[PDB]
Amino acid sequence: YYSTSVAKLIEELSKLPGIGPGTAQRLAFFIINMPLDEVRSLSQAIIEAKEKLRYCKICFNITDKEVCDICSDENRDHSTICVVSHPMDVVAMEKVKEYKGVYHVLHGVISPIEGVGPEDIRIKELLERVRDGSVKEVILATNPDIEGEATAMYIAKLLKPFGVKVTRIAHGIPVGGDLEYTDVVTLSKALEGRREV
Amino acid sequence: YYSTSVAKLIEELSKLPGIGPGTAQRLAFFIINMPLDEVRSLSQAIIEAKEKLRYCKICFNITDKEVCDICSDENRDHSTICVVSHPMDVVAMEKVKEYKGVYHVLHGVISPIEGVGPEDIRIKELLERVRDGSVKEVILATNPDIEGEATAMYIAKLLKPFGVKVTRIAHGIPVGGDLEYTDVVTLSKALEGRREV
Ligand SMILES: [Zn+2]
Ligand SMILES: [Zn+2]
Repeated sequence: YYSTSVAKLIEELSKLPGIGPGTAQRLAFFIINMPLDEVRSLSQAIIEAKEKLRYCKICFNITDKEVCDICSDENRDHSTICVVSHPMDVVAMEKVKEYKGVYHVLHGVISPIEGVGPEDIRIKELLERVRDGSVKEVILATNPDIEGEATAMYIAKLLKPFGVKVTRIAHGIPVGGDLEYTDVVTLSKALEGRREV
Repeated sequence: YYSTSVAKLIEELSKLPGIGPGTAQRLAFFIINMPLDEVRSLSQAIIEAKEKLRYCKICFNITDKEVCDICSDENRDHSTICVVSHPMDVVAMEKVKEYKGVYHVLHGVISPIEGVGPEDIRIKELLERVRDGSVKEVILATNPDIEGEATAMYIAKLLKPFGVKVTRIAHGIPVGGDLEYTDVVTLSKALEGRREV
């Protein structure tokens, strides 16, 4: 079949997302052909990322320290909080280079097979950050999904009673998109949200 | 090479957009194999569409009559005009099923190799429709292009001095899009345009 070990690697690698049995092989071999120092590194890396991983006690983003890097920054507005459902969403948001607020990851909002060793949702703490802080606005940056919606709504409900300006990220036509082509839904929301001048 | 006629058809067909030399052949043969009545139809069709074509004297959309079907409808708000740069944009807009205004195609806004037998731009008439009508709003439904912009702007300028509410179609994240994935620009506009609650 396959050298019992090489067999093994293929299995591990295949368990990965988007990594199919074919591309699995190609990689097993590259790896195996790689230089033992290079190989070690790929290996330390994979394991140390798992144990070291931790979740900011302030915003619940992924990070390696007790409190995340954004949070403990100082050069950033801790009075605008950008709400988000999944930690990658921050890395998306964060390549914007023109946002200066902090964030809040609601976790178990996306709870597919969640609670993986104890992954639970964080709405309560979002409130207490607002209920007990001095927050100006709360930007909901969640999916135009029918799932991204209803979060945006719900949460706008829990926050409305406070003094905060709750706002949602804009839905419509992507920069460099063509309405000639766009989805009707899309372009249908694109209508609903037309803004003066 | 190719039966001189079959040769010919391939040439004509290839002149078409997105129709490449290979797919050209496949079609030539299907066609040629098609039933002479079916073939005639494809043929009448192609030519009659060209001559019959005409441009609504009211909104400058493509149509076969002297004035377009929307325009002469009655069941539609002729006081909301949806501005657009290219007649397909209307067919996009029009599958929305929740717009009840009329439109205006600015033509030579998209003037690539325009003036094809006399295709010229229609901004002036957009004004006179407003300057001499009773129009409530003017929805600019143009591309998040850097080209779609500047139209939206310019035209909002020409109309501002009137009483009209000028509004632009919304830019951001497509319905069923994922900001985890979206373009930075996109998602960067998606920020700029955040709307309360
Ligand atoms: Zn943090
Ligand atoms: Zn018309």
